[PDB]
Amino acid sequence: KVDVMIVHAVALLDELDKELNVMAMRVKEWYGWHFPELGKILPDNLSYARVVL
Amino acid sequence: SVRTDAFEDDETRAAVGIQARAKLENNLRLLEGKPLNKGVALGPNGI
Amino acid sequence: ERSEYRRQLAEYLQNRMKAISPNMTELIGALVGARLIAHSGSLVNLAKNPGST
Amino acid sequence: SAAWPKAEDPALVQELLDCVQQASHYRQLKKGANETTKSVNRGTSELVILAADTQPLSIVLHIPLICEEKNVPYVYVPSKVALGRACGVSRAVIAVSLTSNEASDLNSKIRALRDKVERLA
Amino acid sequence: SSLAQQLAQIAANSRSSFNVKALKASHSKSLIWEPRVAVSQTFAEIYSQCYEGFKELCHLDSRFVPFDATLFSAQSQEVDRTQMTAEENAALDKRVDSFLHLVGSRLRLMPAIKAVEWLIRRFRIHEFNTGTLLATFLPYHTIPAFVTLLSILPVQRIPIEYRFLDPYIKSLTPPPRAAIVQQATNRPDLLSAISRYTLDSCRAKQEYPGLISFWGGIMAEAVNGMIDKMRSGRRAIQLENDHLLLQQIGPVLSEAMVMKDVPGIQIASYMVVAILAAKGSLNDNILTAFMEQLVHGWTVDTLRPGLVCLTMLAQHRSAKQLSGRVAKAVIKVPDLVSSLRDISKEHQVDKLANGLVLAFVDR
Amino acid sequence: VVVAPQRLAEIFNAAPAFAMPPIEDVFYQVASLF
Repeated sequence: KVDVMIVHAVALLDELDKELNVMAMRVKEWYGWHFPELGKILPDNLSYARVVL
Repeated sequence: SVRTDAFEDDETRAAVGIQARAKLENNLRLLEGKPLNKGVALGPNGI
Repeated sequence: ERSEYRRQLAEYLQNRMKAISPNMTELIGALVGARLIAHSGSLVNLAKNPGST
Repeated sequence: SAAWPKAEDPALVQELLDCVQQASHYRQLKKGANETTKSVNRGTSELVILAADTQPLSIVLHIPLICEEKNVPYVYVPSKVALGRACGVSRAVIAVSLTSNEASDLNSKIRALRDKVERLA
Repeated sequence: SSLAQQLAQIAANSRSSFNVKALKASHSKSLIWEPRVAVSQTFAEIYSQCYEGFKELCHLDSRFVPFDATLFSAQSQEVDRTQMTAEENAALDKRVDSFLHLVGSRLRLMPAIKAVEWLIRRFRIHEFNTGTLLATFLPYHTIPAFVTLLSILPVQRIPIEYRFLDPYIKSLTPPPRAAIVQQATNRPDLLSAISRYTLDSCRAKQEYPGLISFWGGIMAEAVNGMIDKMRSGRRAIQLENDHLLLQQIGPVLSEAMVMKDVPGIQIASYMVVAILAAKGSLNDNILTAFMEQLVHGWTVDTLRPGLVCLTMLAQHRSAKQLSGRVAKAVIKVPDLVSSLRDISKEHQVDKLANGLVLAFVDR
Repeated sequence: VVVAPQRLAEIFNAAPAFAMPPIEDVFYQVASLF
């Protein structure tokens, strides 16, 4: 099996976690105006996005 | 192990990594679970 | 949706690294070994390097 | 198998291991597969012996590549224990590399020795 | 500093408290809580917390009803330890020791640690019974509760047996059984103290397989190290060392081999005897003593490893034929030759069978 | 029988007191070492 999709795959995992982190904090503020306490009593962005939904 | 994978069911293809896990984790617990330096005990009077 | 794409990308890279180097997966795991593969570039070019490297 | 430069037990192995021991006494000797690999990749290496008694031989199959790249002669002896006490290590040395300097009779012995290795390959 | 030494010995002898710094620093010790939370805590509160835990342990087992009647009674909130005559402190240490033998199996559970935390925070078992409390937490010497014990434990009321724990009290980390076993080799005071515990919990049928396996482990590696010490090669020294080794270990094995109702410690003593005949070159009369007692302390549940010990003992015995009672109970073994073939697949059985069949010629 | 003590220590290193194999099996490990 081939290794170029290993190196591109983990590069896409790095940019994936980066862009998901900035988009995650983006919904932290972007809902944080209407309801500020959710980021304080909820640190995690995954459960944050689920409870915003 | 990566040299074995790179120059040649999966528990015969993975025949180096399991031996290195057993030796390397056994080696871990013999490193960590070690006694401290031997110290004298003194009584109430310094005896 | 990007969190779900993180989950199935992680299962992709885990199963793929199990198919490419099972010795690595049964030492340190797909992510860390995949990042070693990504640093040196490839599997033979990781194998040409000594243990201190 | 993959040991196509197999050294012959009629005293070519013996001259290899003897020159291993003399280079060990002149400190011209990088022992073990990793330090051998460092000497070949850094290009200090003048000759390199491996051991075909390796239990998985894949763990020393990687250095004939970089020895073909650096154009240094490699040859296999059939016992890592004989290579190990040929070095003087008290463990099994699996692959050894031996360098040279500007002026030594050891460098002359390396020259004649890889002349014989060139008669193999 | 003669008066300083005599008053220092009075102060380390002093089992009570007389200033408020030591009421607060004495009431501060606890397994569960923190010091700042444990200082300002009355005894009805701790009795509520614990006796919730002892309700739980009284659901989980059944032999705790008399300790509901005495130790975890509603009246035992108001029993100061240091205003009690020595007959009362002796009887209370009897009930404390029997309760602690009883608890010592379930000790990884929070109801057990709640009940033990009432014994510590009122009866001060960490200040009056440290040999039995170190002897009961000492099998669980890897869990963190043993390190909370090593942080409430008074450093100079600890038996000289157990004083190897001093750098482990000093730096709060659990000790290894390398250290436990090493001081069990050098101090016979320690190795007897473990075996005085384990045999005391088995006369009242309160054993558990972590206690059995822990004790048999320490006797195993400890008697290995002792034999490696006691070897000298000088003939009278190794004779005298063999006698000293038999005088140290002797009575422990002499009850453990015969203790039929605890087949665990019966098998552990089989194990140490097998180590002892294997590595230690003991005399033929000693080995006939081990074989005859092994033969007497005999069970259906300990048939199969006891036969292996007969093969070891008979194999390292220098004389040729066996002696009497061994041949009689091996007659009473049901599947003799088949069991000895299954043993002979992994051991050597031929000197045992030779001593048997030669004794049958001599019957 | 010469047996280095570290192999019997290796019999008693893992699975500390609880979760150890039962001592019929541990005794088979010990007597099989001897």
